Amino acid sequence: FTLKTREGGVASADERADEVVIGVGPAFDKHQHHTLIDMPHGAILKELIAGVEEEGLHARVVRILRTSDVSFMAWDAANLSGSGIGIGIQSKGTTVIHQRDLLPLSNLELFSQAPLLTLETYRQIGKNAARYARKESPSPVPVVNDQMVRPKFMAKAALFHIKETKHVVQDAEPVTLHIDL
Amino acid sequence: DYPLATRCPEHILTPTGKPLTDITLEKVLSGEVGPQDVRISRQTLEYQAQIAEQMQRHAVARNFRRAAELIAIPDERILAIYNALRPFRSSQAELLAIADELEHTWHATVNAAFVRESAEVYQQRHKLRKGS
Amino acid sequence: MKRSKRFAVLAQRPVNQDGLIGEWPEEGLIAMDSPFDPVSSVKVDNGLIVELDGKRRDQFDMIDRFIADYAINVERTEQAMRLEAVEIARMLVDIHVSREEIIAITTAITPAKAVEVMAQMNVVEMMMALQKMRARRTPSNQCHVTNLKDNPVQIAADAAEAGIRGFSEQETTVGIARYAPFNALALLVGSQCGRPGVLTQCSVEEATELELGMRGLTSYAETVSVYGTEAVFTDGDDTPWSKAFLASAYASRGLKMRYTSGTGSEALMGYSESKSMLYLESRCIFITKGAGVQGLQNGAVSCIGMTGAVPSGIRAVLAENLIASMLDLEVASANDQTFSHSDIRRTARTLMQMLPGTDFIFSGYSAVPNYDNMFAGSNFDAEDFDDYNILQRDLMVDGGLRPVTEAETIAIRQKAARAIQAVFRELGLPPIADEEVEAATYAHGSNEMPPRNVVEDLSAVEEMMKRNITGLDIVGALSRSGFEDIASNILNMLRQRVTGDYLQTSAILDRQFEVVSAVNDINDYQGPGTGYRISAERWAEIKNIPGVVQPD
Ligand code: B12
Ligand SMILES: [K+]
Repeated sequence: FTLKTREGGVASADERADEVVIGVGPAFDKHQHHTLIDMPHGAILKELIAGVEEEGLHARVVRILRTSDVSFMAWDAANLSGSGIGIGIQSKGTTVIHQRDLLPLSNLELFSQAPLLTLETYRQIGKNAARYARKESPSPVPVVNDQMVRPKFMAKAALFHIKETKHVVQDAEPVTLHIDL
Repeated sequence: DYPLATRCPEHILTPTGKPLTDITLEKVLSGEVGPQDVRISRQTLEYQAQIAEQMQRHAVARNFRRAAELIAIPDERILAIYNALRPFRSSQAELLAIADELEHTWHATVNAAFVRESAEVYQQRHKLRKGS
Repeated sequence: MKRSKRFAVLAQRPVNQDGLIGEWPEEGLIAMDSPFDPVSSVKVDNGLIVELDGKRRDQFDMIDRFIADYAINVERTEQAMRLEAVEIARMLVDIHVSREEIIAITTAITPAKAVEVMAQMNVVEMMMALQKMRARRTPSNQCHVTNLKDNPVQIAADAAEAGIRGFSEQETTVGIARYAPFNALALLVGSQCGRPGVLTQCSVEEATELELGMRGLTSYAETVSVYGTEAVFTDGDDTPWSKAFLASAYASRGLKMRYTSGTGSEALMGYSESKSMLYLESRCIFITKGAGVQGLQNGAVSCIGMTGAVPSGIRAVLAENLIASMLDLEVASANDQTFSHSDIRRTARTLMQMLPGTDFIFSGYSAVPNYDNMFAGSNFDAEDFDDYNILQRDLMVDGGLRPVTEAETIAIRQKAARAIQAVFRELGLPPIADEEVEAATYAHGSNEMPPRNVVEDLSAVEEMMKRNITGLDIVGALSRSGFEDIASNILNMLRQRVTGDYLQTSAILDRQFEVVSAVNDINDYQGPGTGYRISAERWAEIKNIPGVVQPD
């Protein structure tokens, strides 16, 4: 079973308490399909959603077109999530759990070193995000760090961002994404 | 002469009026000196302003004088004005109202023109809040 | 067939892991003189630059307009810009021309001119020039204090050991945003334990950091970012006006701070306007000047992986350091981020600034193993300390650090480990068990640190920020805990905000909390026979490393 993405016009802010919005980059699962370490967007997107449901909440996928900055991406997710808790993810893998009312460049959780994320982590990311939506205080996902990731991937990360940033649409509204298995 | 500390610090005052020589460990313990005291007076900033321009570093002296006009403004109001200057947070009328507050309520003459200039620039370069 | 073993061995070489790439100007992937960089030029009408580097005021962007009206001496530009780029490069290296003379000229040129001047120099010339344009006469150093677990016990400890090693500036940051207050706190407590007078920062989100400072939890801020293109500035969530107001905000509170920029930021964020990294960085350093900010942190910094990937990228890093200096700004010259798997390669990158010396050779030397470096690793970390000392002794070059005995450090790490422990008691924060103070004293990194209840900590942090805790509250907790000493030291740090002396260019503090900046310690290099020269005392310290055997 392969999880693919489906377009859906225009996503609207909601007030459905039991939801966590996950906003993906302009190119996520469309113009790009793998991360910096060649991990399919589908299996990731599958893990996030499964993490949310696992906690009882619903998870609605959307696509942020107005920006390629995961921070803003995640911030849009949150200020669109009836629970006020959203998640942003770039095609190269960078992910963040935001809250509608923190500042844009701040967050609840951050995964700044894409190449070190595993499907497991993407799953725990989904659980914690939902536990926040239920006004809980989940012990954050243990941060990981490798001093040679930048030397190995920084240049590459840049290129991926160049490709996904080409699909940014000035002022465009976020599009709803349907989950086809 | 510089540093101002060493040379006659009996006349170095916090904005509250307390002398630098009062900021003692005991007075902080005795509750006398408080958080609102450990700060810089516009007199002190005007001094460094001079020291800098005499070092040909006028640009920094201008900043210091710009900073002097902001000493009275509450900490939470500084954060608000800063956040409001950030991209897309404000409309032209809202920045211009802040310029009005700055000029007439705080007499921060140079900070008021600074904001009126940002207003104009955000207008030309489309950095004002989304739409309305 | 068969392959060469010679080539198999090389293929396995660490350096071959580094991400290198060919130049791609269209997307700003080139270190210098991109075919799209503008030609230097300027024009003034009635006291207003009406043309700047090929662009008429009509097409100025926020950055242009800001530099044109704040960063350039409008009166002398016309004439200054009449000098050939090469001619300025020559003065930069001329032992007969003085620092102040070139300053009068460079503060009157443009971003394109500055870059064009660098194009005329090899690294030796840039190093030569650098040792003269540096603001403060005595080179200093800044380190990083962090750990995978944002663990306060280990931060305080490390900060003490870093201070006794010599750093005058210490920087921390966090894996989990909400931990900042705690980290700033331990860094503050720890820093005064090792060497009183140590300045400290906590690099986080702009508005959050300004607040931490306002609460007396930090003594300075450096990562107040600035960028070379509008598009990037926006994604950075700032504008030259908001960032300039922020700068005055810090000063208005008596807080020292500097901007941060660096080659490669714009390209990595996707909007280079198909300009070269150095040109864009050039604009950044002029924004820094124009804003009135006294210092600048540059030299690729966090994006060293970018500028390092392309040709002449390291020479570029040095060049951006020099442009900042010749522009008369304090310069914390990076050397703080990982970029290579090779010791050979990373050493040459640092030597560029170590040998000549800058206000802060490293603006982020990791005072802890890199696996603990929350800035994704530094160019040099704690496991390099013995080497760095031997280099200074090898070349008679003060690197800004001294050797230390295991005993001195164990003791200093214990005092700070206990000091912070006491602070947590008095403030009613999640207890710091003795086993923790124990671990942190003989520990290398967070691998020797027993876990903590994050949830508990974060929760407490929130509580503390509600209670409105201040540095003064920390002073007290220390007095009532027996550490009158550290308490008075923290108090003296806060006092700095009253005199405003440590706001001057390149300002730092000594053991007596006395300022030492480009004002009362002017650099005056004019060729052999002048400028800085390690003092007899300092040389003896550098040479006398533990373990050096007496020949007899
Ligand atoms: C390189 C770097 C930068 C660069 C590149 C940014 C970019 N958007 O491309 C620059 C200097 C421009 C930058 C800026 C900022 N950064 Co930074 N950055 C890093 C660093 C040293 C390495 C990351 C890396 O190279 N990963 C490897 C590659 C291959 O993985 P990647 O997933 O593709 O990495 C991406 C993310 O890390 C992302 N990113 C970088 N910074 C930030 C900050 C936030 C809040 C978010 C959501 C994402 C993000 O940029 C990389 C793009 O390639 C990390 C340290 C760390 N522990 O990871 C700090 C770090 C992530 N940055 C941090 C901060 C706070 C910021 C700023 C908000 C600071 C400010 N004064 O405004 C800004 C603006 C953020 C923005 N709009 O992106 C903090 C985050 C703390 C937290 N919230 O938990 C860190 C941990 C420490 C620090 N202060 O230096 N940063
Ligand atoms: K730094």
